[PDB]
Amino acid sequence: IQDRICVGYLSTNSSERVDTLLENGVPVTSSIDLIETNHTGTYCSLNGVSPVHLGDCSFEGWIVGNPACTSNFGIREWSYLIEDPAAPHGLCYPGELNNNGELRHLFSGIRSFSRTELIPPTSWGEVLDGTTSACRDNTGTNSFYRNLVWFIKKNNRYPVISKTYNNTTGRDVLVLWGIHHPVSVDETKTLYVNSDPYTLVSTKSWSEKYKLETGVRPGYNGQRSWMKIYWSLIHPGEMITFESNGGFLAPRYGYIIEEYGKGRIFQSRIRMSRCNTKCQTSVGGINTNRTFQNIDKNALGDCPKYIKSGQLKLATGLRNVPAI
Amino acid sequence: IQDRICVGYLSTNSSERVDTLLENGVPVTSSIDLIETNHTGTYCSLNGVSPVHLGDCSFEGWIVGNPACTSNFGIREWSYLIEDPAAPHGLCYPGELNNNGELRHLFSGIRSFSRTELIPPTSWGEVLDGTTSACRDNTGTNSFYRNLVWFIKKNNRYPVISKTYNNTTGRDVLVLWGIHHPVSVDETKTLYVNSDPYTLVSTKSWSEKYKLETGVRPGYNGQRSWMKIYWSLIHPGEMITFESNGGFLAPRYGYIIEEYGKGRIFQSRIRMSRCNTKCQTSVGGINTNRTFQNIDKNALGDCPKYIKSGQLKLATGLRNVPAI
Amino acid sequence: IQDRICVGYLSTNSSERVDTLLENGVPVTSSIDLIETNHTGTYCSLNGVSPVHLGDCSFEGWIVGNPACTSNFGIREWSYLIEDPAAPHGLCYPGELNNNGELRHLFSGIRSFSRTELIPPTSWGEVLDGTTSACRDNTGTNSFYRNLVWFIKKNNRYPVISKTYNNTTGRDVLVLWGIHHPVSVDETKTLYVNSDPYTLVSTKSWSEKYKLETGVRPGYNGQRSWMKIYWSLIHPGEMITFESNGGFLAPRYGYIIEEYGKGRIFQSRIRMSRCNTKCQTSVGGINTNRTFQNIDKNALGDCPKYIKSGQLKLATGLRNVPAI
Amino acid sequence: LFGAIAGFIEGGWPGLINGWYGFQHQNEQGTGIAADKESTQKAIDQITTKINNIIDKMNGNYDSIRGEFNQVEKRINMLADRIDDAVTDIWSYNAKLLVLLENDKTLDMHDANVKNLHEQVRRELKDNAIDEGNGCFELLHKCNDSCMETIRNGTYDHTEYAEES
Amino acid sequence: LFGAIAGFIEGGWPGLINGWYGFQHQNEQGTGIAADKESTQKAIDQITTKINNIIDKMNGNYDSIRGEFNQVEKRINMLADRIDDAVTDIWSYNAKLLVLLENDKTLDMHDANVKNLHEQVRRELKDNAIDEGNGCFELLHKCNDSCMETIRNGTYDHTEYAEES
Amino acid sequence: LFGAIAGFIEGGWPGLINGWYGFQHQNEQGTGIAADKESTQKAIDQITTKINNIIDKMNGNYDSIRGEFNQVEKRINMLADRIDDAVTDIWSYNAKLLVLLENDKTLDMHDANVKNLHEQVRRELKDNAIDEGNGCFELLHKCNDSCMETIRNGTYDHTEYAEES
Ligand SMILES: *[C@@H]1O[C@H](CO)[C@@H](O)[C@H](O)[C@H]1NC(C)=O
Repeated sequence: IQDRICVGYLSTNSSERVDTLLENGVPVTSSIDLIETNHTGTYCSLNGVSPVHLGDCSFEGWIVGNPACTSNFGIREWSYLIEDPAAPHGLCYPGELNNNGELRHLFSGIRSFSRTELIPPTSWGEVLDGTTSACRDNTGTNSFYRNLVWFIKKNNRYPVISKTYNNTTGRDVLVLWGIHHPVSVDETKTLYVNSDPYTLVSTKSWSEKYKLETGVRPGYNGQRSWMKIYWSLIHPGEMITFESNGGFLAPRYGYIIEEYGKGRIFQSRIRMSRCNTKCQTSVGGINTNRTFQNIDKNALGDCPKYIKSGQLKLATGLRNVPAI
Repeated sequence: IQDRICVGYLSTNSSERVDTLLENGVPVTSSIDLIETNHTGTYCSLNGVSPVHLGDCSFEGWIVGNPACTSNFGIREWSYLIEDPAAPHGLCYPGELNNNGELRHLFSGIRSFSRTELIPPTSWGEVLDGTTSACRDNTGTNSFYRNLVWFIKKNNRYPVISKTYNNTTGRDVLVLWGIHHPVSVDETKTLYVNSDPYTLVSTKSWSEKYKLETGVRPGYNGQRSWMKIYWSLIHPGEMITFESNGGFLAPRYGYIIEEYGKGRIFQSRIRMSRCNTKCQTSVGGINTNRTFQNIDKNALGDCPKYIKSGQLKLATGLRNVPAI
Repeated sequence: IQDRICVGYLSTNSSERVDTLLENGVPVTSSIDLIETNHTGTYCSLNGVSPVHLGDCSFEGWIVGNPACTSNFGIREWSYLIEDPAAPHGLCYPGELNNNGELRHLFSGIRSFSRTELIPPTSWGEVLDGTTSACRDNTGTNSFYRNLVWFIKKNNRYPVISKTYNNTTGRDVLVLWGIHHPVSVDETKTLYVNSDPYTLVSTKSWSEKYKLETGVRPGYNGQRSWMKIYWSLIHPGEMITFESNGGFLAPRYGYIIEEYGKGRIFQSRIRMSRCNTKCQTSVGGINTNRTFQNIDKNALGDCPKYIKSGQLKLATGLRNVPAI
Repeated sequence: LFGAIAGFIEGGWPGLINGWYGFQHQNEQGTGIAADKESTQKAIDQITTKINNIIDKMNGNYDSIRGEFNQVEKRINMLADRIDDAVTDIWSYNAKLLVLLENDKTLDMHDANVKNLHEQVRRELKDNAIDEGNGCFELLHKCNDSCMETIRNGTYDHTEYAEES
Repeated sequence: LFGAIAGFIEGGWPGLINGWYGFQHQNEQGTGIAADKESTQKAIDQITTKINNIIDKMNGNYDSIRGEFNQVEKRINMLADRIDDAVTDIWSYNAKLLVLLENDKTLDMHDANVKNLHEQVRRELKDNAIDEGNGCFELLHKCNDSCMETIRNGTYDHTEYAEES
Repeated sequence: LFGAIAGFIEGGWPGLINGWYGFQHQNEQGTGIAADKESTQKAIDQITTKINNIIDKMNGNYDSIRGEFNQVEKRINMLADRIDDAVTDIWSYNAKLLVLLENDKTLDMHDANVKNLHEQVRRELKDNAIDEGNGCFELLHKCNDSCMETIRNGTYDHTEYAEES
C-alpha cells in the first residue's frame, strides 16, 4: 500500500459524564466540579478571628453579666457567636431585655470590642448595692449582674441620684440600664422608701421617663417581681444622663464597639475546633476556591454562593468516543 | 440527463415568527410559548386546599369574633384569605386591634388551624358578662366578641380576678385579650367600681401592665369609649397569666396554629369557584407547566415567575425559507 | 502569471482590545463601552423636577417649621432632598420628633405637595400663644414652630380645648402635634394651671392619650424641659380630634401629599446646579443611554444599574489581525 | 452560521414529510423525496433536551415576595414591593435574553445539521458525482432505486461504481 | 471558530474602505480592492440588532434599593443595604459574563462570515480556478474588469469560461 | 457542531499522549502517533481562560442574607428568609444553565479544533494526497520520517513532491 497520515483525537478510560443543554450524560475525557460539598463539620476561626462560645448562657444573660456566665471582660473581638438554644442561664432575676432582637443582630459579630466602666459604682451618692439569691456567683454568694448595680435605700433614705456619661472613646458605646418593678407598693417602700419612684434617662436627642409597674409575676427562681433592662448606643461626642429616686438598675459596664453586625449567632450543636476557614456554616467550616456550595444556606464570611443543586460538572476535555 | 440526488430541508405554510439576538421576526417552521397568559379569572382552591372568604367582615372583626361575622369555629385550614376592602363589619365596638399588620401576615395562610377555649368563661370568679347594642348578633340580641368576655361588676363588687393558660397543645397558640377605656372615671366606676383599675398580663419572658385611659372618642355605632385589643403567640410549654380588677376584656377562645404565614390576603373583587390550581393570583387561578407568566405580580403558591414581558417564542423548528 | 481574485477582511490601526470568555486582550477593529463613568458632579433637577435644599436646617426642623429655617409654604413638589449632616438648626426647642425615620422616608420625594391650615390658631378657645427665646425668628424676636401653636394659660385659666380636622382634600394629609413636658409640676402649674394635664388624640381607627413626664433634661439653648412631637397621615375622608387641658402643642399647618416616598435624602456636600438629568447620585447627575454605571451605588430615578466592575467593552468589529 | 440553510441550498422543500432534513432524487424511474430519520431524530432529541432543560431547571419558589402590612407601616411595605420588583426585573431580563440567545443557537444548529448532511453525502460519492454547489449532486453513473438508498443510509461504496464515471 | 480569520486567510487588509469583508483582484489592467456591501451590511445589521437588544431589553427599575432610617433602626437598615448589594452582585456577574460570552460569539460570527464569502466564491468559479488555500483564487482563464465584477456580485457563470481553462 | 468528532473521524485514539489533537502516520519505516502541541496548547489555554473567567468574576458577597430576630418579629424574619431564598434561586438557575450552555460550547470547540486541523493538513497536501473522508490522507508519493514532520509542523511544500503523484 501507500504512505498515509491521519488526524485524530483523544480517547480515555473514563466513566466521567457531563450534561449539556442538548444532551444528557455525555462521556468526556475530563471535567471539574463547580460546587463545594466538603466541610470541617466544626466551628472554626473565621479568617483569623476566633468566635465566642456562650457556654451555658443565653446571649441576654451574657450581655448583662449574669454572675454564672463567664465574663466578657477579656474579649477583644469576635467573628461570630455560638449559643446553646436550651441554655440554662439567662436573666437570672425574673425580667426581660428590651429590644433584644436588635441587640442580638448588632452583636452577632464585632471587630473591635472592649468593656468599659461608664460611671463609678460608688460615685452615685448615698445608696447601697443590692444582691440576690436569684443571681448567685460562681461561689454561691449572693450577687447581681456585672454590668448593672441594683441601688437600694441606705439609712432608711433614698436620695435623688444623678450621674451622666460622656462618650469620649471616639467609637460607638453600648449602655445598659434597668427598671425594677416590685410585687407591691409595699416592696418599693421597703426597697426604695419613696412612694411612686421614677427614673429619667436622657440624651440631647431623646428622653425617657420610667415609672414602676407593681404586681406579682409568675416568675422563676425565688422572686416574683419584674425587671426590664433597656439599652442605647451612644455615638461619639454624645452624652446620656440618669436621674432616679428608686427602682433603678444603674449602668456600670458598657461596651466600646466598632465594625459590628458583621457576624451570626449560630445555635448549631457541633464542636469548636483549631481549624481556620474563610466561610463558616451552621454545619461546618468551608475552605475552597470554588464559588458554589450546596452544603448549608446558613453561611457567613467569604463564602461560595449557596445554591439548590446537585453537583455540577464543567467539561474541560472532549467527547469521549471510543477507538475505531 | 443524469441521475441525481439532493440534500434539503423543511418548508411550511407558517406566519410563525421569532426574534433572535441578531435578527428580528425570523420565519420558523415551529415554536413554543414560554409565558402563561391564561387564567381562570376566579378564586380557586390552592393545591387541594380551599381558601376562606371573610364575607362582609374585615380580618380584624373575624379574628376576634364579631357576632355579625360567620364563626371560624369549624375551620381546619386555609390556603389564603379573601377580604372585601370596604367590608361593613369589623370591630363592632369602637376600638383598635394592636399590631394587626403582623397578625394579618401570620394569618394569611395556615395549614393547621383550630379554635380552642383557653380559660372557662365562668371560672374567673365573681363577675358578670357584658353585652352591648354595638355588638348585636345574627338575631338582634345584644352580644359581644366570641373570643373575648367583657367582665363587669357583680353585686356592686369587682374582685381581683386571676386565671392562667398552659400551652399543652404542642403547637403555637394565639391568645387575644383587651382593655376597655371608658368615657370618664364615672363610667369606670359604674362598670368596674374600682378607681383606677389595672390589668397585668405576664409570661415567663415578658410582662405588661395596663391602666385605663379615660376620655371621649369620636366613635361609631352607639358608644363613645375605646377598646384596645392585644395578642400574643404562646409557644409550646409556655404559660400566660391574666390578673385584673376592671376594664378587662378576658380571653376565652384562642387559636392553635401550625405552618402559618404561608398565604395571602386577597382583596380582589373576583368570584370564588370549584376549580383547583397550583397558583392563585389576585386576578385568577393559573394552571400551567410553563415557568413564566405575565398576568399578575400578585401571586401565591407553586407559580411561574412573573416577568414584565410580552409573549416569548422559543424556536424549535428551522428558518422557514420558501421553496426554490 | 494569471488573473486572480482574493477574499479578505478589515485591518486597522487600533490598540482597542476586548476580553472574551476564551481569551484575554483580543485586538478588535471597533468596540463600545457598556458602563457609564461620567457625571455632572452636581445636584441637578431630576426629570424636570427640582429638588429642595434644606439650607442650614435638618429635616426635623424643616418639617415642623423652625423659624430659623426657610419656609416650605411655597413648595409644590420635590424630586429629592438635600440635607447638611451637621446642620446647625433642627428642633430649636429641646425635643424629639417621634418616628422620624418613617417620616424621612415618606418625605424623601413627593410629586404633589402643599401646606395647609388644618385648624384656625384662634378657633381653639381661651388660650394664649407661647413664644420662646429658644425659637427666635429671622429678626431676633421670640417665636415658635410655624406648624405648631404652644397653648398656655389665659387669665389664670386653662379651659378644656377641643377641635377636630376633616380630611376633605381627597389626598393624604400629614398632621403634626406635640406634648410639652415641663421641668417640674411647678412649671406645668405656671404654664397650664391644671395639675396633671392630659391630651387626647383620636381618629375612628385609633386613640392615644398623653400625660406629662416632668423632669430636668440636659437640654440645649436656654431650656431644660422636653417636647415630643408626633405625627399621623390622615387618609381621605378620615377625621382626627384633639382634646387637651395643658401641655399641648396644637396642630396648625399640615401637608397635603400625593405620590410620596419616591425620593432620597442626599447628604453629600456637592453643589446644586442648573442641569437636568434622569439619574441623580450622591456624587453627581448622570445623563446616558447606557444601562450600566460604576459611579455610585447611591442613585435615584431612571438610572443605569450600578455594578461593581471596571469598564466593559463590547466587541462590534472583528479580530484585528495585521496585514500579510 | 454555517452557510447551508438560506445559503447555498437557497430554499426549503414543502412536502417534506415527518422530517426536518432529507433527500430528493431523480433516476430514470422517478422521484423522490424522503426525510433522513437519523439526523432529524437526533436534532429532535436535542431541541427536546434543550427545551426541557430550560423549563425543568426552574424548580425554585417564584411567587411574590410580599407580606401583610397595615397603613402605619408604609416604609417596610414599600421596601418589600421594591425588592419583589427588583427580583422580577432580573428574571425579566434573563428570560428575554435567554430566548434571543437560544433562538440564535437553535437556527444555527439546524443550519449546521443540513450542512453536515450535505458534507456526509459528498464524502460518500467522492469522484462519482459532480457537486453542483446548490445541495444537489449529479451522478456520473446510473443509480438504481436501490443505489439511492445506499446513499441515503450511508452505505454507498464509491469503488463499486468508480468506473462508469 | 471557523478557521478563516487569522486562519487560512492569515492576515487582514488595511485600506479596505467602508467594509469588513471584501475582494482583492489583479488582472492585466490593475488592482483592485473593494468591500462586499452585501455581506458587510448584513453583518452590520446583526451587530446593531445585538447591541440594541442587549440595551433596549433593560427597561426595568435599576436605581438603589434603599430607604431612610434613623440611628435606632440599624438592623433593617443593614438588611436593606445587604439586599441592594446582593441584587447588585447578580447584575455585576451577569454583565461581565454576557460581555465575555458575546465577544466570543461576535468574533466567531465575523470568522464565519468571511469563510462563507470564501466558500461562495469557490462555488462560483468551480473548475475555472485553483484554490490556493490562502483566500486567493488563481483564474485559469483571463478575467475582464467586467469579469471580476460578475464574481463579486455572484453572477459569474462558469460555463461561459470553462473552455479556456 | 462541526462534524469531525464522532463524525467523519468516527473514533478517538487511546494512547495519544500529552495532547487532545494529533497525528497517526505510516510509511515504510513505522508508526507513528504524536500530539499536535500547537493546537492542543491553544485549546488548553482557552479552556483554562474560560474556567478562570467563570470563577474569578464571582468576586462579590455570597453568604446568607439574614439577621437576628426575636420571636415577636416573625414577619420581618420571614421576609428576610424569603429574600435570601429568592436570591439563592436566581444563582441556582444561572449556575445550572451556565454549565449546560458552556458544556455545549466546550464540546463543539473541540469538534471545531480537530476539524480545523484536518482542513489544515488537507490544504498542505493539495493534490499530493487522496482524502479518504475519515481523517486519513493517502499520500501519492513516498514520505520520509522527515516528510511526515513537515506535514505535522505545517511546512510541507506540495511543489517539492507534486511530480511523483
Ligand atoms: C464631655 O461632655 C462635657 C459636658 O458638657 C463637655 O463639656 C466636653 O466637651 C465633652 N468632652 C469632649 C471630648 O468634648
